[PDB]
Amino acid sequence: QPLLDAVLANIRSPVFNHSLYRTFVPAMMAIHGPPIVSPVVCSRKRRFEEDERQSIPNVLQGEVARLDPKFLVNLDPSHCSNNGTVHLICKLDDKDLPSVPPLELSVPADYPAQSPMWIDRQWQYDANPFLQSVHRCMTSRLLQLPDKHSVTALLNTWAQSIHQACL
Amino acid sequence: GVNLEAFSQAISAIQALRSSVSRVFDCLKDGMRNKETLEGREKAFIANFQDNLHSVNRDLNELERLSNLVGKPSENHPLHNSGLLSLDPYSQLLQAYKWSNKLQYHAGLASGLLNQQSLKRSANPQYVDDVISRIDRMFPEMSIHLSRPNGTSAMLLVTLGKVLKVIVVMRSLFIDRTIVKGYNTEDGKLDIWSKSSYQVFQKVTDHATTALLHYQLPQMPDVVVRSFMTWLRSYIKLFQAPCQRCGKFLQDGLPPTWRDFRTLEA
Amino acid sequence: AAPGAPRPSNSTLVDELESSFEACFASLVSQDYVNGTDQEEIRTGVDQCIQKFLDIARQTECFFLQKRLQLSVQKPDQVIKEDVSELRSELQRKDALVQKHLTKLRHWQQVLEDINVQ
Amino acid sequence: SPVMALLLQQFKDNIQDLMSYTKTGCAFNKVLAHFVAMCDTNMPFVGLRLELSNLEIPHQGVQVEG
Amino acid sequence: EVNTATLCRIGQETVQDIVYRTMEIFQLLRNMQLPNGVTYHTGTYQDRLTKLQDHLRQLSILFRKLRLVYDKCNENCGGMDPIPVEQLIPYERREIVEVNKKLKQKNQQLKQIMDQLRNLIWDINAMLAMRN
Amino acid sequence: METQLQSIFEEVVKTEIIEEAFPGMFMEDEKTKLISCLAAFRQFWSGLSQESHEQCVQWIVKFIHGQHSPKRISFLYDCLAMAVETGLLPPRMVCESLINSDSLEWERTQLWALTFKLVRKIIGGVDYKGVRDLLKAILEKILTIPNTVSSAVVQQLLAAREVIAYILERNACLLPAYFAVTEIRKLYPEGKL
Repeated sequence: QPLLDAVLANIRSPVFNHSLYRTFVPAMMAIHGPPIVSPVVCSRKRRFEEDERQSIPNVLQGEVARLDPKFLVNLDPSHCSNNGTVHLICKLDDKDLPSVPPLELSVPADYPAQSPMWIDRQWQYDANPFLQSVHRCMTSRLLQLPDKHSVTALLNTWAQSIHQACL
Repeated sequence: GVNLEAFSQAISAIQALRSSVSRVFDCLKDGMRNKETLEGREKAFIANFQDNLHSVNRDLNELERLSNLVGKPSENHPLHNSGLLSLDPYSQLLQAYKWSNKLQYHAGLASGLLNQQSLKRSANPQYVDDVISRIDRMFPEMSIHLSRPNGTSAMLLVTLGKVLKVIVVMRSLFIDRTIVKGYNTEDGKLDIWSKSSYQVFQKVTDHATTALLHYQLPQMPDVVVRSFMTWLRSYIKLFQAPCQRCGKFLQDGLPPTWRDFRTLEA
Repeated sequence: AAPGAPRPSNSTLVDELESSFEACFASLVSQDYVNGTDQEEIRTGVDQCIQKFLDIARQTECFFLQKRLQLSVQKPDQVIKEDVSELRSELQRKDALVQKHLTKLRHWQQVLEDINVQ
Repeated sequence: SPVMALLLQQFKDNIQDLMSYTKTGCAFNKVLAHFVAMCDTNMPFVGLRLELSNLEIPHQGVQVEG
Repeated sequence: EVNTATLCRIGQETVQDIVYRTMEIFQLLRNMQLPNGVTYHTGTYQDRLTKLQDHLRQLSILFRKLRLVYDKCNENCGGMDPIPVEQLIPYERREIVEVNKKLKQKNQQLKQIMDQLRNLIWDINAMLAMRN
Repeated sequence: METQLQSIFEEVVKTEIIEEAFPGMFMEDEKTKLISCLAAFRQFWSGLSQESHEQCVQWIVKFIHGQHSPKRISFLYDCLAMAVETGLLPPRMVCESLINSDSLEWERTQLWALTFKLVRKIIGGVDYKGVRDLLKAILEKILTIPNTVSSAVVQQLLAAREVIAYILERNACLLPAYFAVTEIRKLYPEGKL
C-alpha cells in the first residue's frame, strides 16, 4: 500500500545522500537513544599476508591424504609444480605383488581431464607378457570409467586391475 | 487453554511489526555503502516492506480472535485484594503456580533427554495388576476387560472400534504372548488360542509381539503398559499408507515409530 | 587467556561433577523472586547442564577405567582376587536359591500330601 | 513400468569360490549373501553419488582403510 | 586387603548409581502436582517428601564415598607411578586356578541339577496344559 | 541425418557406464571394438551425402572435446587416425576441422598435448601446395600466448615447437619451404619479433 516511499527512493538519484540525515535522524535519536549501539572497537587488518608459497595446490594434498597407506607417492623430476600440479609416481607397497609405478599426470585443479597419461609405459608394458595383460585390463577398465578423478579413482582402478588380472 | 499460545504469537507478531518499522526507518536513514555498479540495495527497501506486510500476519490474529469472553471473575483468585485488606503478607499463590509449572517442564525435559542411560546392570500383587488395568482402561473407545479364567497370570482383552479384539497374557507386567482375532473369540468357556487370521491380522500379532519384546523396560511397568496401550490404540484408523500406495501388499499396517505407513517397509 | 589456544587449568574432575549437578538446580530455588513467565527458556539451560553432566560422568568413568587397566597390567593379583570373590558370591547366591527352592518344594510336598489325604 | 533391461552380465560365478579362498574362509549362504549384500550396500552409495555429482568431487568407492 | 581393582569397580558403579538416582529424582519430581489437587492432600505428598529426603541422604553418602575412593586411588600411586602402558596398550595363581576349576565343576553339577528341575517344571506345565 | 548420425556414434562410443561401481567381483576390447566402431561409422557415412561429410567432420570435433577422459581422448584420436588410414576421411579436412573452434589455449592443456601429438602423427596428410595454410592457424594459436604462462606447462606445451620444427626440418622431404616462408609472412611484416 505505501508505494509512495518506494517512488521517493526511486527519485533519490542525486549524490547528496545527506538530506535524509537531517530529515530522519533528529526524531530517531530523540525517541530512540542508543548513541553507542556498538561501542566495541573495530580495527582489523583485512589482508596482511596469507599464502602457501611453499607447496602444490593443497586440493590434491587433501585428496591424497585420504588414500590407503598401501599407496606410496613420491616426487618425480620437476615438471608438475603448479599448473600440472601432479606427478603421480606411486608404488603399491603392500602384501600384494608389486609392479611398475604409474605416471598418472592430471591437470590443473579445475579437472577438465584425469591423470592417466602413461609415458614410460611403451617399454615397461610390452616387455613382460603378464604386465602386458595387466596393462590391457587397466586400459579396458579406465575406458569404462566415466570421468575418472585425480588420485582416488585412477589409483583404485589401477590397483584393482593389477590384483584382478593375476589369473 | 491453547489460546495463551495464540496470544503469545500475537504479541510476538506485533513486536515484530514494531521491530520491522524501526528497521526500515533505520535503513532509510542510510544510503548505498558500496555498490559501484547499481544501487540495487534499494530493492531491500521493498523487501523491508514485505516485513511490513507481516503486519497482515497480525490480521491473522482475527482468526485466533474471540479466544476468551466469559464471566468467571479471574477464577477464584482474589483473596486479599478483593477480600481482607489486612491479609497483605496473595501473590505467593501465583509464585507457587509458576514455580510448579517451571519444575514440571524442567523435569519433563530432563527425563526426556535422560534416555541416554549410564547404568550397566544391577550387580555389585494381583490387586495392583487389576488396579493398573482399570487405570489404563480410563481412555475412551478403549473398552478393555479381564477375567483370569486359568492361572494366577492376567488374562486381558481389548476391543477398541471393531471386531479385531486382541488378547494379551500378562505376568503382572510385560504382557507377552499376544493374539489378535478379527471377528471371532472366547470360544468354549474362556479365552481361546485359535489365532486364526487373514494373513494380515497374524502379521499384526507378529508386530505386537515385536513391540512387546521391543518396548520392554527393565522396571516401572506403568510406563511399559502405557506405551503398549498407546501403540495398540494407534491402530484406530488403518486407512492411510504413506511412502507408497494404499495397496503395496495384502494390507499396509505397521506404525512402530508413532506413524502408520505402508507395510513391508521395515 | 581463556579464548586463546593455551588453557592452563587444574582442580577439576573431582568436585566439578557435583558442581555441574548443583548447577541446574539453583534456577529452581534461590533467595530471589521467580518471574511468573517462562517459555522454552529453561530447555536451553537444562540441555546444556545435562550434556555437561553426561560428559563429566563419562570423563570420571574413563579415569576409573584407566586406573583399572594400569593396576591390572601392573598387578593382576587384584584381578585374580576379584574373580575369586565373584565366584564366592555366585556360589553363595546359588546355594541360597537352592535352599529357597528346596523349602518351597518341601512345603508343596506337605500340602500335596494333605490334599491327597482328603 | 517396463523393466529396464540392463543385465550388465555382472556375475563372478563360479569364480566366487576363488574370492572365498583368497580370504580366511550346509547351504550356499557364503556366496549368495555376498552377491546380494554388495549391491544392497552399493545402491544407496551410487545413488548418493549420482545426486551429488552436481556439487563437487563425486568420487566413489574409497574404502575405509580397507 | 588391597581390593584396589574392586575399589575402582565400586567407584564406577557408584557414579553409575549417582546418575541413575539423578534420573530417579527427576522422574519423581515431575509427578509432584498441586497438594490439594484431588485427594493427595498430605499422605502421598509427605510420603514422596520422605522418599526424596532419603534419596538425597543416600546421594550425599554416595558423594562422600566417591570422594573417599578418589582420594584412595590418588594415594594408591605407590611404585611404578608413571606406568605408560595406558598409551602402550597391547596390539600362588595355581591354587586360585584350581579353586576356580572346582567352582566351575560344582557349577556344572548344579547346572545339571537345574536342568533336571526345569525339565520337571516343563513337565508340570504340560500337565496343566491337560487341565480343565 | 548428421544429428542422428552423431547420436548413434555417441550411443556407440559412450560405452562407459559405472553400474554398481562398488568393489565387487562383477564380471583388450580397445582394439577390436575400435575397428568395429570405425567400420560401422564408415558404412554409415559412406551413403549419407558424403559431399557434406566434411561439415559432419567438424561435427565430429563436437564430440571430440566433449568428454574430459584423457585416456578416452587418446583412444578416440588413435581410432580416428586409423580410420583415416583406410583411405576414407581425408586428412586435410579432419585436421582443419579439429584445429580450430576447440583450441582452448591452456584451458585443456592435456587435450592440447594429445591433439598436437595426433596432428604430429597425421602430419603426413599428403596434398597439394595448399597444405601449409593450416600452419598459419597453428601460428595463430602460438600468438594467443604470452611466454609467461606457468613453469609446469613448458614441455607439455612444447609440442607446438616440436611439430613445427619437424614440419620445417622435413620440408626437405615434406613440402616446399618457400611456401612456408610466404605463409609465415602472415605473422611478421619483414621483422616483427
